[PDB]
Formats: sequence, C-alpha cells, structure tokens
Amino acid sequence: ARKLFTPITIKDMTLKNRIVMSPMCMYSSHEKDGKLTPFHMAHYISRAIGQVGLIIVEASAVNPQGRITDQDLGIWSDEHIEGFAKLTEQVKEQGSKIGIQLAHAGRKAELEGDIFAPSAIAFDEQSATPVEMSAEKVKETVQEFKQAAARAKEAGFDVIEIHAAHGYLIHEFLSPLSNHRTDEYGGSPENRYRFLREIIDEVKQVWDGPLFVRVSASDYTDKGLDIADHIGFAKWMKEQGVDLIDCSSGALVHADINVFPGYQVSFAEKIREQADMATGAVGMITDGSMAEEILQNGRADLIFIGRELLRDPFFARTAAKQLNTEIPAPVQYERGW
Amino acid sequence: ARKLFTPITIKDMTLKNRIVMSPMCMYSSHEKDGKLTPFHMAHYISRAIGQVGLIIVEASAVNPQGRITDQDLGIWSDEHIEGFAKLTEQVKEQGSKIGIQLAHAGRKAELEGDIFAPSAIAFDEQSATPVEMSAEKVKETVQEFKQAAARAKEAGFDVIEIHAAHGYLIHEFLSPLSNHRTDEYGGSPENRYRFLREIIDEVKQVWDGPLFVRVSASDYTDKGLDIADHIGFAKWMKEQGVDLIDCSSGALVHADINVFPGYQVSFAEKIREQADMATGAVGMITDGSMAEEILQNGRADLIFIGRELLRDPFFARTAAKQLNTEIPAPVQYERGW
Amino acid sequence: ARKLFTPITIKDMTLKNRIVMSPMCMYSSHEKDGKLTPFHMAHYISRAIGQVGLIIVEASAVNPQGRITDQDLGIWSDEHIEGFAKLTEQVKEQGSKIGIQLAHAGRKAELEGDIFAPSAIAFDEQSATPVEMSAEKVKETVQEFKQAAARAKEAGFDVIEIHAAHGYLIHEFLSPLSNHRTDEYGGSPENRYRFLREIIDEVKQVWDGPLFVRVSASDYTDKGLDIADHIGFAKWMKEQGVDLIDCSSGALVHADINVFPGYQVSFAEKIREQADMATGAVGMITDGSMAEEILQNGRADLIFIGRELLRDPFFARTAAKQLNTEIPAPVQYERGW
Amino acid sequence: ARKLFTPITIKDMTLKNRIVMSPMCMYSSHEKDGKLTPFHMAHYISRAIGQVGLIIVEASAVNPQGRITDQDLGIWSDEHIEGFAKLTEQVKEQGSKIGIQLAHAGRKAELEGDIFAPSAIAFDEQSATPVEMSAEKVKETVQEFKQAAARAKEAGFDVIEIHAAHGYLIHEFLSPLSNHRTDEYGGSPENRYRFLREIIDEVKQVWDGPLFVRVSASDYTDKGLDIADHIGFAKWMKEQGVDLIDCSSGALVHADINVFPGYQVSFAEKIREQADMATGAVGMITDGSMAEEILQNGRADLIFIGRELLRDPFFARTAAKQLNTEIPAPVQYERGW
Ligand SMILES: Cc1cc2nc3c(=O)[nH]c(=O)nc-3n(C[C@H](O)[C@H](O)[C@H](O)COP(=O)(O)O)c2cc1C
Ligand SMILES: Cc1cc2nc3c(=O)[nH]c(=O)nc-3n(C[C@H](O)[C@H](O)[C@H](O)COP(=O)(O)O)c2cc1C
Ligand SMILES: Cc1cc2nc3c(=O)[nH]c(=O)nc-3n(C[C@H](O)[C@H](O)[C@H](O)COP(=O)(O)O)c2cc1C
Ligand SMILES: Cc1cc2nc3c(=O)[nH]c(=O)nc-3n(C[C@H](O)[C@H](O)[C@H](O)COP(=O)(O)O)c2cc1C
Ligand SMILES: O=[N+]([O-])c1ccc(O)cc1
Ligand SMILES: O=[N+]([O-])c1ccc(O)cc1
Ligand SMILES: O=[N+]([O-])c1ccc(O)cc1
Ligand SMILES: O=[N+]([O-])c1ccc(O)cc1
Ligand SMILES: O=[N+]([O-])c1ccc(O)cc1
Ligand SMILES: O=[N+]([O-])c1ccc(O)cc1
Repeated sequence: ARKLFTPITIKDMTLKNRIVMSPMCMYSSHEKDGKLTPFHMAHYISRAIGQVGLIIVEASAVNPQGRITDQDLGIWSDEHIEGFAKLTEQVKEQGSKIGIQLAHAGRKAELEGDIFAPSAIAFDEQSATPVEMSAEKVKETVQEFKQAAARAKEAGFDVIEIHAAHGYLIHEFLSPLSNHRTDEYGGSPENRYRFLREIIDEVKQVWDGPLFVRVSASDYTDKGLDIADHIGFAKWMKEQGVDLIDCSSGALVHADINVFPGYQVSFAEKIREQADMATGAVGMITDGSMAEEILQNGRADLIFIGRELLRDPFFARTAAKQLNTEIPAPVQYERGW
Repeated sequence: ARKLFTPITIKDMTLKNRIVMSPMCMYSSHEKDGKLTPFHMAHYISRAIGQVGLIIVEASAVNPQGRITDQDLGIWSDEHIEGFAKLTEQVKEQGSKIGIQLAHAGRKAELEGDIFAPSAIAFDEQSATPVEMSAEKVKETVQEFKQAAARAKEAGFDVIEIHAAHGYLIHEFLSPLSNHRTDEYGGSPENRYRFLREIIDEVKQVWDGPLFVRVSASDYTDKGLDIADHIGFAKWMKEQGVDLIDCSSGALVHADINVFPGYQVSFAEKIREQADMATGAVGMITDGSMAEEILQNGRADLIFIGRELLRDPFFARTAAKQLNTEIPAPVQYERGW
Repeated sequence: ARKLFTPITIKDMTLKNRIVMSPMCMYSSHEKDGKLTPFHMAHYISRAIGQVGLIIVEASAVNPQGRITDQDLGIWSDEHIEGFAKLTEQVKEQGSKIGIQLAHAGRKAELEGDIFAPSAIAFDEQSATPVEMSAEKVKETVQEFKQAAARAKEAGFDVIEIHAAHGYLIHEFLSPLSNHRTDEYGGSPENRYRFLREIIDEVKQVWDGPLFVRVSASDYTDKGLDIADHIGFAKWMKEQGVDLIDCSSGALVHADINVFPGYQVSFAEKIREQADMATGAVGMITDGSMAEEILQNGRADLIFIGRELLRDPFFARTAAKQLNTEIPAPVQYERGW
Repeated sequence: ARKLFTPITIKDMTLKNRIVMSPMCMYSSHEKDGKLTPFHMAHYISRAIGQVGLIIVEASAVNPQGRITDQDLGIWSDEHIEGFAKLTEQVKEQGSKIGIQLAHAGRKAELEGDIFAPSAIAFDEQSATPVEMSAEKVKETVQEFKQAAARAKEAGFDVIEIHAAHGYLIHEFLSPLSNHRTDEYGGSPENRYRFLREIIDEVKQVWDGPLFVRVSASDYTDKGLDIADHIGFAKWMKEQGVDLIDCSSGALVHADINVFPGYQVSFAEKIREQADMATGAVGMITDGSMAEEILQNGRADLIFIGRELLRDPFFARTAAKQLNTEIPAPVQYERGW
C-alpha cells in the first residue's frame, strides 16, 4: 500500500496512516472557561469518522493567562478532564488516535491584565508589552505544563505535543530576538533551551507515552534563529526522549516569508537527516501526491494537514483516490465512499 | 447570484440555500432503544457546520415494531424527546434548519415477532409474511404518527417529513401491488390513499409548520403505480396542505431500474408542473452544475443530496466553487474556505 | 455502458459517441481569401485525436460578402476544395466524422462595401444598414448554398449543417423582427420560412447525406420568435428531410438572456418531443454527468460542446472518467490515457 | 508570478515558462522513411497552442539502423529537413520554443538486420544480440550525431538534446554493465564517457545554441551506475559546455524501481547542487503544485511533463488554475480559457 496509508508505531502507539490533523484553534469556548462545546465535539469527531490517523487538538492553555484569546480551550484545571475524557473516547471509538497541544501564548496572549514573556519586549507596535517572568514564575509555569500533562493522561490522550513554535512562550525563550534574560534562562543556546528542557523532563515524570514538540524552524530574520539552530535543539530533544519534531516556521515577529506548496519541507528533511529525529511536515500540502512524495523521498515521517482538512474533512478519502488506492471507510458510509 | 444559493421561504421557515441533506439511516442506535448516540450528533452537526440549508434526520420509527432494524432511531416514546432537543438546538446553532422523517417500515421491518402491512403479502422470498392490520390497528398507527409529530414539535424540529416511499408501510397502502384490502383502506385510489390522508390530517392537528411527504413516484412494475398515479396523489396532497413532495422512486418490490445522473428528476418536474406543487429532486445529483440546471429550468425547488454528502460533508463549498460563486463559511473556517 | 459513449447512426453515417465539437469561428484565414491555414489543421485534428465523435467546422461563407469577418473560412470558390479535402482526410483518419457549417452573415457581416439582408434594418446602433436583397439576389444566394454544398461533398465532408441561427442571413428571414418583406419571402410564417425551404431543397439536389440545421430557438424579445414558432419550423424541416436540429438561441438583436448550465436544453427537449425530430443540445454543458442526464432523460440525441473543448481538447476522456467508464484512446496515447 | 511561469534564458534562448513537453515517441512514421506526417504536426502544434514553454520532439534517429522501430522519426537525411522546417516554423508561430532529441537505439533497436552496441550483450532474453561496433563505426556514429545536429540547425530548432538515457546507444557505452570494450571507448569512467565526449565536441562545431543531455541517473542494479557516477559525468559535461541535464533513470536492463510522484527528483536536485548544472526534473509530475514546489525548493530548473500532457494537452492552463494564477491564452481561445 501507499506509504501515506502505511502504519507507524511510536512508543506503543500505532497510527493506521500518516495523515495528521494539524492543531487548529477554533476560538469556540464561549463560556470563557476553557471547556469543550458541542461544536468542538462535532468538529474533531467528524475527521475521525473521516479516517484521519491522528487528530491533534488545538492549542490548549496550561494557565488561563496563557490563552491566546478568552475563547481558547484550556487544560489548566481538573474540571477540564471530564470534557476531554468524553472527546478522547469518541474519537478513538471512530478509529483514530488523539493528541493534545499543550500551550502558553506568552507575549502574544490577547487578554486583559498582565501577560508574560521571558523579556519585556512587545510582539509588534499593536501589542501590549509583556511582564518579564520572575524565576519563580518560570518554574511555576514548568510545573503547569507537568500538571497539564497529568490531566491529559487521565483524560485519555494518546499523544502530547508541546507547543514551542509560532512566537508563543517557549519559542520566545528559544530565540535571541525575544529573550534578553540575564539569568539561567537566557544567553547561550543552552540557557535559552533550558525552559524547554525542564518542561520535557518534568512532563516525562508523569507521562511515558508519545511526546511531540512543534517548533518554528526559522525566524526568517537577521540575528534570529535559523535551521542550523533548530538542528542543534533537535539533537538535544532526541537525547531527552522526544519522539517527533513537528516542523513549522515563523511568527516570532513579522517577517517576509516566501510561501508556496511544501515551503517548510526542507526543515523537516534537514532535521530528520541531521538529528536522526522523526519529523512531521506541514505547510501548504493539499493533495495525496505531494504527501506521498514527501514520505517516499524520505523528507518526513508524518504529514500534517491543516487548511485542506477545513475544506475537506474527508481528505483521507480524496488522497486515496488521487493515489489510485483503497482504504477502509467508516462503516456507516460504506454505500457512499 | 446562483439559484442554488438563493434563500427560499416555506411557511414561517426560511432556508439560506436550496441544498438539502437527504434522510439516511445510520443504524447506530446500539442500545436498541431508538435513542441518539454521540456518533449521530457528530454526523449531523458536521453538515450544519458544512452549510447545508436543511438537514433531514433519518427514518425515525413511530412504533418500535415499525423500525427497519433494531438499530434505528425512534420517536415513539417521550423518552426520545430529550435527545432530539439537544440535536435540533445544535444543528440550528450552526446555521441550518432541521427536519425529521417519521416512518414505519411495515412489511420491510427486520424485527423478531409479528410485523404489519395492509395485506398479508411478503416483500420477497427472504421476508416474513406480515400480519394484515385490523382497521383498529391502522387507526392506532395513524395516532402514532400524530403522537410522533407532537414529540417532534416539542423537540424543536423545523420540518416534518412523512415517509410514504421505498416500499414501507404507507407506500404499501398506496400501491395495488401490495394493498388487496376490501375495507375503507383498500380498493379505489381514494381508499388506498386514505391512510396517508388521515396521517396528514391528524399530524396537522398538532403541527402547523412545513410538512413534506416523500414518495416513490414509480413502482417500475406492470400493474403498479406510475408517475400519472403520483401526479394524482400530489393534487390531493396539495389540497390537504402538504408543502413539498420529495420525489424518490422504487423499492416496493424488486424491479429493474435504469440509474444515471438525475434519473428521478422527471418525476419532480412533472409533479411540479401538473400538480402545482413544490418538489424536491433527488437521485445521483453530485455537483453544483446539475443542481443549478434543475432549479433554473424549473424542474424542482429543492435539491436533495444523499451519497455525495457522505463523500463530501462540505458539498456546499464544493458546489459554490464549481459555480464560480461565493458563500459564507462557518466563522471557524474562514481561513480555509 | 453510458449513453454518451454509445454509437448512433444517422443515414449512412455512424458516430462512435454522442459528443460533437460545436462550430466555432477561429478568425485565422489571414490571407483574407477564405482558405485554411496550418493553425486550422492542428486545431481541428487535435480534437479528432481527442476522440470527439463528430467535429463541425466553423461558419464557412457561401459568398465572400457573406463572411462575418475577412478572416473567416470560405467555401464560395472551387479553390477552397483542395484545402478542405486535406482536412477531412486527416480528421477521418484519426477516427472522427466531420461536418461543415454553411453560412452567410447577412446584416451582421463586418465587411467593407454593401452588405445584404431581407430588409434594410441594421443589427444595432454600431452597424451599417444592409441592402434589401432583390428577389433575384435571394435566388442567387440559394444557388450559392447549393454550390457550396456540392463543394463540401467533393471535399469529403460527412455532414452538412445549414447556419440558420445567431441573427445571420437565414435567421433574419425567419424572424418578423428583421423581415419586413412584402413579396414571396416575407409576411406569413410560411413565406418567412421560404428562403430556408429553398436552401434545403436545392442542397438536397446535390447532397443526400446527413443534413443538420442550427437554429436560434428564441429571440427572447417581444413580437419576436419563441419556442412555439420553432416547433412549427421543425415540423416543416422534418417533412423536408432534415435529420437533426442543432438548438441554440438568441443573437438576432440584443436581449437579456439568463445563462446557466443547460440553459438551452428545454428547446432541444421540446422540439424533440413535439416535432419528433432528433436534436442537438448545446449551451454551458461542461461535464459528462450533465451530458449523460440529457441523453438518458430523452432531452436530446447529440451533445454539442463548445467552450469546454477549447479548455480541454480531450473532454471525451475527462467525461469518461467522470462517468466511471472506459473508452478507446488514440493508439499513440495508450500509455497516458 | 509563480516560478513555474517565470522565464529563463539559456544561450540567447528565452523560455516563457518552465513547462517542457518531455520527448515521447509516437511510432507514427508509417512510410518507414522517418518523415513527419499530419498526425505529428497536430500532435506537437496543439501543445504549442496549449502554451507549453518548450516542446522537445521525440527520439529522432541519426542513422536508420538506430531507430527503435521502423515507424520512428529520423534526421539522418537532408530529405528530413523540409518537414522539420515546417514544424519548427508552426510551433514557434504559436508561441513556443522547440527542440529535438537526437538518438540511436543501440541494442534496443527493434529492426531487422544487424543492430549495434558497444559490446555484444543482449538487452534481455527476448532481444537479439547486437554486433560490437568497430572503432571505425563508433567514429562514424559520432559524425552522424554531428551531421544530424547540422540538419537540426538548418531546420530551425531552438534546442538540441542528446539522448544518453534509457538503455540506448550512448547509455550503453556509459555503463559497465553493458560496456566491456577493451579499446579507447571502454574501461575507466573516462573511456566509458569518451563516446559522449566526442559527440558533444563535434556537435559544438556546427551548433552553438542550447545543448541538453538526457541521462538515466541510475541503473538501480548492483555494479551498475548510480547517482554518484552521474554527478561525475555531469561535472565533465559542464566543462564541455552542456547547458542542462535532463534527469531520468533506468531502462539499461530490467530492474526493480519504486515508482511514485517525484521519484526521480532527488537525481535532479543532487546533480544541480553538486555539479552546479541546471537540471530538468521528470517522472510522475502531474500537477502545478508539485511543479512549483520542485522549482521553489531549488530541486530543478525546468519541469518536464510527459504522460500528463498526453491526458491534458493544455496542462499549462490547468496548472495555472491550480496555482491560482493567470497566464496568456492563445488568441483564438480567449473566450474559453
Ligand atoms: C484557523 C487556524 C488555526 C490554527 N491554530 C493552530 C494551533 O492551535 N496550533 C498550531 O501549532 N498551529 C495552528 N495553526 C497553524 C496550522 O496548524 C498549520 O501548521 C498551518 O496552517 C500550515 O498548514 P496548512 O497549509 O496545511 O494549513 C492554525 C491555522 C489556522 C488557519
Ligand atoms: C446508507 C443510506 C441510508 C438511507 N436511508 C434513508 C432513509 O432513512 N430515508 C429515505 O427516505 N431514504 C434513505 N436513503 C435514500 C437516500 O435518501 C437518497 O434518496 C438516495 O440515496 C438517492 O440519492 P443520492 O444519489 O443523492 O444518494 C438512504 C441511502 C443510503 C445510501
Ligand atoms: C470563439 C467562438 C466562436 C464561435 N463560432 C461559432 C460559429 O462559427 N458557428 C455557430 O453556430 N456557433 C458559434 N459559436 C457558438 C458555439 O458553437 C456554442 O453554440 C456556444 O458557445 C454555446 O456552447 P458552449 O457553452 O458549449 O460554448 C462560437 C463560440 C465561441 C466562444
Ligand atoms: C508513449 C511514450 C513515449 C516516450 N518516448 C520517449 C522518447 O522518445 N525519449 C525520451 O527520452 N523519453 C521518452 N519517454 C519517457 C518520457 O519522456 C518521460 O520521461 C517519462 O514518461 C516520465 O515522465 P511522466 O511521468 O511525466 O510521463 C516516453 C514515454 C511514453 C509513455
Ligand atoms: O489562530 N491562529 O491562527 C493560530 C493559533 C495558534 C497557532 O500556533 C498558530 C495560529
Ligand atoms: O457533535 N458531537 O459529536 C457531540 C455533541 C454533543 C455531545 O454531548 C457529544 C458529541
Ligand atoms: O438503509 N437504507 O438503505 C434505506 C433506509 C430507508 C429508506 O427510505 C431507503 C433506504
Ligand atoms: O497541424 N497540423 O495538423 C497540420 C499542419 C500542416 C499540414 O500540412 C497538415 C496538418
Ligand atoms: O465569433 N463568434 O463569436 C460567433 C460566430 C458565429 C456564430 O454563429 C456565433 C458566434
Ligand atoms: O516508446 N517508449 O516507451 C520510449 C521511447 C524512447 C525512450 O527513450 C523511452 C521510452
């Protein structure tokens, strides 16, 4: 069978195909309490019916002030467990595996009141200046990722992904453009990586399953991080037990980015080869032919699909047809697929 | 703009477009009690997110022995109201109108114990011979359609459709091939239509909203019903206040049917023109071009889509693209659609 | 199989499928002598390689002053025979049948010098007033259609189509909006039809093969011709031996026309049913599903494709795929189709 | 504009886009004289009307016994000039540039009589054993490529490509699996490359325009040539003035090849980077998205399309639509494109 529909096993978790629903914020928690709503249930479960191998739930805040907006999903309270337990059970029942992206928006948080970051530097001219986290606060945040991971495990998730990309809190600590700290969390690449290092180690104390980390492989800015920097971080993550690196890019600050089909694939290929780390490719991949080429030419291990899954929830079927192959259909739709 | 995406008003109900999700059994009520399950919620709500103007819920039995299978949805108990109330609230919240198809499988019921029909004539060689309904039993069944309609209203449905097609109970009374009764419910076309006439009148005593009736416009069999007979029934339904006739065909008995794109459209066009009744076209309609042609040439008023919505839940978007036009996307998917 | 790809026989001509390349002017006779050029050869022959059942060559003038533009093809001289003979030989060699549309632009001719029409009435504000043809001039023109038909036969064409549509000379005589004559060629519907009647009879004196006539089934204007008038003309054409009526519409004068997929199909269906005449459907038909629906529901006998064949010369292949069926490919492309 | 539709200049020749019609044998010279036929004219010219930037004419034999079949095109006689001159003139008139692939089938020639190769080793068990070319014959063949190039120049071609791939004569000399010669044309990579070296140098004495060379970048066989070998040959070709290397693979002998979308792209990327040579990518590239990715990620300079151009002669238009961009349409089809 096509590589796109060939299984892969990661830490006891076996995915039936290589299609992954990339995490995408829905801004639909209208009660502003970070809880799930019927919309979220239908939104996610429908792609499970659609045969996506792994569905990654949108950025879920580990602290209420770490939300991007007050409509974001959260996982900062035990009260969030009940809802997530229902979602994981139903997604798995339809045949898919499910993961959750643990997040903290840092200086890009669009909330009232003080927002936090490694240094008091605003995202742009239209944003509020964040408050520099005290060492105590940085360590409490590490514990919040750990506590959130514990809740995710209890809720039944198969995979946990750490959001270290798109200019949010962890990415802010990683890049010299946003981190000007003078303590143990700033300076050398070792110190800039320390926040992520501690998060990974603490999460490992409560979670032994598949662990993914999403990164922005380049800042596309002078004096910022580039692929060489991320190959270095990737080697350190490998040593810590990270199973796969989800390769995105940009958004730390505004930058000129040449966007085209497969524009972020070179990052996934370089990290995979140089860091001997499994990688996820993402970025304007909209058909089965490109997905297959990426996998077959050894550029990545999983194909993350975002916007095409918003246009076509049953992308798996469409891709199978494009590749002239067959895949199992959800039982209820056998007479249509 | 395109007619397919132009609003239409029926009674006090306005549909935002003319695309309808044709009723389709999901055989997913696993507890065998006719109640809804999480799968049903995701299945239906996802097409509401997908912008379908009107979603018609699958055949729902008005009596437990009227189910096609023990895994069918039901509406014979007040215990069914709670679940349906949640479903209608969520589908409408996503922007669509919702209907329910009231049904009774008659001699095609696949259940243990006696099954019923107008006459003791089996569907085929592999089916049990049904019990001829006594006149009182027929009247009790009319009351059950009435009681089911009352529950549908309480649950919040916008439209009610009577299932008088596909060889089920009502169709069985309508056709001389299956109705050999010699009492008030058999013989002349008027008497064969009496059961449906009484159901329509009783339903109208508890429901004043949009009322649709789905028919099989031909039996494709010698001595059976043909389009001329249905044009006649349509005129009577118009007099009774039926708002639209959903035009399907066949299934009373096995028959040779030439299937092709738009194979049932001639039924919708003839009933529309000769009975001055709004009609719904259904049958191998899979793209926006054909849908627009049917509406623009005056062959039907609503376009019912079945299997294409199982392959593409977001058919509305696909059709809009095919017609080189734009439609509103669910707010959450604005950056993908 | 699919009706679209089932053979059909007209007289002594059998078409391998029911797809027809609608006549389309290319304005490529640069020497202004009506002769063919290399571009015409590649343009037409490529659709023969593409498996179109019947290819109809663009409007070819029967008199030099009957051209739409000085870049049009012509068939008014024996000097035109040599070129056409080469074209018919090559198109037929590739497996298709070929026809030619005999024409005269009348008052819509864009040439220097006097132009002719049934009455001295200009097409519009930006057009020259035509000279009213004397009775003798009308008779000379009938002889020119006859002489052109004889040349078409000598050149090897399989079908001859008379252009009686789109506001050109013959259509001008047919409509009371443009024909105000008081002699034998004007007044009653019979007299307005006389010019076409004589052309058909004279052409039949030199041509006994398939004869098509393209009409504009409606003027979409008050006091102008409508489908009822054309059903009448169709009955007369049937009596005269015309084999098929190619159903287009409009262009006699400017008018508001609602265009959409299959907007001219009702004309083909009504003429077919009421005049018992084979018809060709044309007008925004761009896919195999609609083509099959038109044929299966008995709305027309041949499907004429214009613009979609300019976008996709191999539409036959595309349509076959859309209908989930297989057709023979040109031998040279067996490893691609 | 998209890179796929961005120009590129090679030795005074400017291509308007990066789409190239890969050379494809048509086996249509029915007179067995290597001359062009109307089919060839329509076949090639239609893709020029279709806006392909560069059209490469199929393998054309430099010696009659170098044909693959007796139906192949040839360029071994001055009599072939007349026909080619007409083809180049007409393709250029439609807006495209045109090239020709100079070839000699070697041991894969399917002709009666002795066939030639560097060594007496058959292609497979179903093929005739070739005659080992004498040194005199090898040198005469070099002169035939030179003489053929002179004819191509006189005929008006814009580009000349040397066929050194797919197991034909030149490839046979390059690989140790097929070349066991003990003279100056066999042994070391220098001697195995000598035949090609002399062909390039002699062709340069009569042709100063764009020069392409198509190679099979791997034999996919133990002890055969691999990408490392071809990177080496590429460096030598660069020194000799070759402008671009058309990167194909296989066919020297039967081998197990994993075929998938873009399966030969790694060869084009590696040769481009390591030999600093412009390259052409080819192999299961069927859409504009993949074509754009290949160009944008710097994997090749030109995108060669074979089978998709047999299915869709107007691939350029399709690709433009897929990339959401606009390109000029042939004047005659402005109302369709
Ligand atoms: C509406 C929307 C919401 C998104 N939310 C998230 C998110 O919560 N976490 C994340 O890592 N990326 C997020 N992304 C980025 C996507 O996951 C994905 O990486 C990006 O769209 C590139 O892929 P695509 O071209 O397949 O859409 C979002 C994108 C969109 C359009
Ligand atoms: C899985 C499945 C379930 C169906 N269930 C119902 C039903 O409950 N009631 C009904 O009236 N028709 C039912 N139908 C018939 C469809 O509503 C529809 O009329 C038919 O499929 C023709 O349309 P299509 O070609 O768009 O699918 C069902 C069809 C399928 C394939
Ligand atoms: C460029 C062009 C040239 C045409 N030339 C002719 C012609 O010579 N004769 C004719 O009867 N119709 C002519 N037509 C009308 C077409 O044959 C056809 O009936 C019309 O485009 C409707 O079909 P379509 O939607 O498939 O294109 C032409 C149309 C176009 C766009
Ligand atoms: C019918 C046919 C004829 C071909 N003839 C030639 C040829 O003359 N010269 C050549 O170098 N390749 C030839 N090829 C190989 C193609 O040019 C092309 O490299 C191959 O099909 C891979 O690309 P594709 O997937 O885009 O078709 C031919 C392929 C086919 C299917
Ligand atoms: O809402 N969005 O567009 C987002 C949200 C989170 C993220 O990581 C990237 C984009
Ligand atoms: O839409 N859904 O999938 C749902 C909706 C509500 C619910 O309680 C469970 C699942
Ligand atoms: O399950 N099914 O296939 C069905 C069920 C009901 C109906 O009206 C038609 C078909
Ligand atoms: O393009 N073509 O098909 C042609 C061109 C020239 C010719 O003499 C015959 C056919
Ligand atoms: O050039 N054109 O657009 C035309 C030419 C002839 C015709 O019958 C219709 C349209
Ligand atoms: O005919 N064919 O399939 C061919 C011909 C020539 C070539 O280089 C490769 C394939």
